[PDB]
Parts: sequence; C-alpha cells; structure tokens
Amino acid sequence: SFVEMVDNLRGKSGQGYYVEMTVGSPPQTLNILVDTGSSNFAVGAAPHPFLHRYYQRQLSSTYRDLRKGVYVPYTQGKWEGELGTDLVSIPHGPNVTVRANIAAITESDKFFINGSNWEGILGLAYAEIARPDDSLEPFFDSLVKQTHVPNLFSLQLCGASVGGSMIIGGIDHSLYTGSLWYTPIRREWYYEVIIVRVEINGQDLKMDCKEYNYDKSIVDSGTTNLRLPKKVFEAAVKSIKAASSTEKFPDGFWLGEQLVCWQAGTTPWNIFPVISLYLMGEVTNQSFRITILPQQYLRPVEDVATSQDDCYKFAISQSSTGTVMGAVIMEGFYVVFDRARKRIGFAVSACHVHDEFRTAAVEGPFVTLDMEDCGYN
Ligand SMILES: O=S1(=O)C[C@@H](Cc2ccc(O)c(Br)c2)[C@H](O)[C@@H](NCc2cccc(C3CC3)c2)C1
Repeated sequence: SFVEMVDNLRGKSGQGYYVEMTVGSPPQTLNILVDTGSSNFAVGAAPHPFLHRYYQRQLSSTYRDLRKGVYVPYTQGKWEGELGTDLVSIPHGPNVTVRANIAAITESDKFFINGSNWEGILGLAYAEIARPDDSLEPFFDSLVKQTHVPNLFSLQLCGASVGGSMIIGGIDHSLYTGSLWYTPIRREWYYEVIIVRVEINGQDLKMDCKEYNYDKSIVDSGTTNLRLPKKVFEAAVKSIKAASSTEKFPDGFWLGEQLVCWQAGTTPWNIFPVISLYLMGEVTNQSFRITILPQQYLRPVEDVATSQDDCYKFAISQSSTGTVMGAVIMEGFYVVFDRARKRIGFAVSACHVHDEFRTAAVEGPFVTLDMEDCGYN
C-alpha cells in the first residue's frame, strides 16, 4: 500500500522537500519540510511575510496547550514558539491519526524561505536532539507508538521544480534499482554514520579516516549541500580544482558565492571528477561506497541575467560541525532509515542523474580494516 505515498514530496531547488500534512480538528492543511537533520515538529502559528498560511490553534478543538516555551537554533536560521499537542495526519501517507507534539512558531529569524511553499518542519531524527530536551517525544516516535506503522521510513529525493517520495513504514521496491547497502546508525540522536574512506576520481584522499567524521557525520535531508570538515573540505577542493584546471573559475565559486555559467548544453561535466564515499558496512571489515557525479554537487541556478546559459553553484561547502550528507548526496539514491534495525540503507534511485559515460552508484562489498578507528570521540 506504499504506492499511495509515491511522489508525495514536492519543493523548490535548494529550499528543501516537503510533504502535505493536516493538524487539528477540523483538519488544517500545511506543507511541512521533511528534515532528518532535526527532531522537532514545528509549524508557523502566526502571520509572516513568507507564510501564505499558518496553524491556528484557536480553530482547533483537539488542540492542547502545554504551557511551555521552546526554541530551536539551526546551523542557519532559528525560531521560537509555544509547545502543545494536537491530532495530525498525512493525506498521502499512512491512513492513521496520531496526537503529536507541535511547536507553534510565534517568532523566527532566517527560518522561513520566501516562496518555499512550506510553512512548517518535521524533524525525523531522535529525541536526544529535540528541544527543549529529549523528553519532547518526536513525531515519528509518536506515530510508531500510537499505530501499527513499522519503525522505519525511506526517502527518494529527486532533483531536476523538484519532487520525491517519503515511504512511511516501509520500503517500496519499485523506487530503486540494484541492491540496498546498509551502514550502521552509530548513535540514535542525529542519523549518525561513519565514513571510512573517500576517493575522488578513484584516487584516495589518504587522510586519517577520523577526519572524515570530525566531529561527526550525519544524513541530513534538511541540508542542501554536502558539508565537509575544514581539513577534508580543503583537500577535496584542491583535488577537484586540479581535475578541472582546464577551465578557470572565480575563487568565489569554490566558496559557493559565485555561480559559473556555460553555453546552454555545453557544460564540461567530463572535467569534473566523481566523488566516492565509503561507508561502514554491516559485517566485520566490510564497507560499501556511494559515488556522486558532478551533476549532483553542481546545483543548477537561474541565470543572473536574461541569458539562457547553464549556470551552477558549487554545492560542497566547509563545515565546523562535522560532515553533512545533504540533498546533493541523497538525490539520486533511495535512502532507507531503518530505525528498527539501527541502520541506514542506500540504493541507486529510480530517479537518478544521467551522465553520458558515468553513473551514480552504490557498490559493494568492499574490505576496509580498522573501520572502528574512523569514528571520532
Ligand atoms: O543547515 S541546517 O541548519 C537546515 C536545518 C533544517 C532547515 C531549517 C530551516 C530552513 O530554511 C531549511 Br531549508 C532547513 C537542519 O535541521 C540542520 N540539521 C543539523 C542541525 C544543526 C544545528 C542544530 C540542529 C538542531 C537539532 C535541530 C540541527 C542543518
């Protein structure tokens, strides 16, 4: 019965993916951003320039105030509001209704995006990182406890304006090709995993694998880019520059500031290398890899003028909070958040990218010794 959830996600490039939900009685329709990088379910509950609509607690008869404030600071943007509970459902999802915690956003800063089409956020990560504290039961946890929906979900994020699917309670075998490869969830807070090796164009970066996960590595559908720790980022950029030394790009480009352009349909994809991230496997000394094509870390953006040339932005940025595998990584892959078995699965998506002589992939099995030492402590 997962077919009903296929294609239940929409959104704009770089503005996140959202699914339709309803809260309160009678049901109030809202587009909620799907974010595996947080654990708070929050929605606008007051007027805002970027909000076409919002949650009105007054009109909901099933609303319950918790008389307790709350705020959440993201890497970029933040909001604060009032806690409470109410009935929630997902039209294009499982046919159920659960009472979940809801943070009514009353004030925010750089959180809502102008014209994103969503008015809330659904944090699918664990309680450990929920605000104010890990006692605020996350939405998915409530769903699993109050219904018979299996403890897992999968995400198929498709690029291009953008669409995808969020299969709640299972895996839809029609959304991916090949085999699914699983990596352990190291700890249940963020969806933390362990990168044991990195290669660019088949060339190993040869860095202490601890650097790849300093201070952690997470799968964040709520982040657009692939964010890398300072040292790793520098090495990656240096390698990518050399691979594309044929052409010249402004230094601001490698910082995600300036967008490079090329004649409509003349993008030199070949000069850009593929990036391979090896992840910890499910058995001793075993790992697997996911390969990313340039069409993934070169997010396309509208021409800065009236020109009709292909312009893109470097979707790989530096991080100070660990590696972040955002949409640019997830796009083209079918990702299974198998909470019940503490693992995350990856498979080539049915809506993957298309390069002439190259292809995004998930390959295994590989042998990698001392993977344990790759985790940071
Ligand atoms: O770039 S982010 O801030 C986008 C954010 C979700 C978000 C928020 C506002 C937006 O317009 C968009 Br688009 C997306 C994620 O949720 C973050 N996930 C990691 C994280 C980083 C710092 C603090 C937290 C606290 C747990 C929530 C989580 C990464």
